[PDB]
Amino acid sequence: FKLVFLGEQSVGKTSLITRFMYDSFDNTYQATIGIDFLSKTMYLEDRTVRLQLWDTAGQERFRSLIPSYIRDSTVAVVVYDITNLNSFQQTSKWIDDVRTERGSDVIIMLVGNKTDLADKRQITIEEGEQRAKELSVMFIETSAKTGYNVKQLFRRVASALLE
Ligand SMILES: Nc1nc2c(ncn2[C@@H]2O[C@H](COP(=O)(O)OP(=O)(O)O)[C@@H](O)[C@H]2O)c(=O)[nH]1
Ligand SMILES: [Mg+2]
Repeated sequence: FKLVFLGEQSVGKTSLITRFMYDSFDNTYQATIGIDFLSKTMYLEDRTVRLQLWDTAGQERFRSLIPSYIRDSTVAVVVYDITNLNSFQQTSKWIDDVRTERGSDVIIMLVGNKTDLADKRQITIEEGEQRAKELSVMFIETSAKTGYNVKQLFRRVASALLE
């Protein structure tokens, strides 16, 4: 169970990890490409599974190494920001990367984060669901700030691993 978070800078990759792990949320920045992995044991389907969470850098000068991390990861979490059109379009790039340096022997979860910022939404939930189905990957919308669906994200991907 190795989960790698991918997506453009500031979609909220770290916040989602931080939310799931310590159930907290900080609104300041963390330019991330440092101190690289977190672990946690979680309950599900009558058992326990320990997950390994990998946090990566979406902003450029640091995508030269990411490939390896993707290659030996069992789950790729591709995140975008529902209020940022560019972050959504770029998910094709990240998804392309995963399959290219990993085959089809992988589980991919597309995540539309920051649902709390409704008055700034640029991508509807239907458009996200439709894109996930067209590319044959999983989909879920979240909010690291409110905690919305954060646990459902991990339970679902974890469930996908056991199945
Ligand atoms: N409103 C809102 N802000 C968020 C959410 N998740 C992250 N952020 C904010 O977006 C900025 C970037 O988040 P960060 O986790 O560093 O993004 P990363 O670069 O993808 O890891 C920070 O200022 C966060 O506080 C969310 O669900 N809702
Ligand atoms: Mg980060």
